[PDB]
Amino acid sequence: HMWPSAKFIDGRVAFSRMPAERELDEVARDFDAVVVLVEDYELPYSLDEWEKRGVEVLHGPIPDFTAPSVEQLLEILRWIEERVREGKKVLIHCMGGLGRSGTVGVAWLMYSRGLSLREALMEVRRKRPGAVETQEQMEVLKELEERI
Ligand code: VN3
Repeated sequence: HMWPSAKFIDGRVAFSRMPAERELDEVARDFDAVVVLVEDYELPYSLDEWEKRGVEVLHGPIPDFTAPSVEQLLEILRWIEERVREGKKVLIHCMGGLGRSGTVGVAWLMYSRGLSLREALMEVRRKRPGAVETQEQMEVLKELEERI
């Protein structure tokens, strides 16, 4: 049994909506690290709630319905990879589990598997229909595709 809102895009990495504080114990049973993409005002609890449960945080705030830069994306991907190499499972989350986190998940499959944007987008949207919500989110993935 695993937290049922985790949408796995490979064996070790998943994306999701925001976990409530009362869900963190269950999340922490399977995930060692979390990439938090919401801005501080969106958090209903301190990010220390993750750390105290043994879940290492990368806070990479992106305003809702906007896109990270390609440079930010590459930083997040290396951080995920570092933890996957240690045998850890990693969760990526935003608020809805669709746009910000879907964008990072697409980027992750491109980076980790060499998938085309099309292939990676199809797989992420099979896990969460509607993932990658805005034009600018699509554009930064095209920009990333050119560079990896
Ligand atoms: O809070 V999300 O960009 O689905």
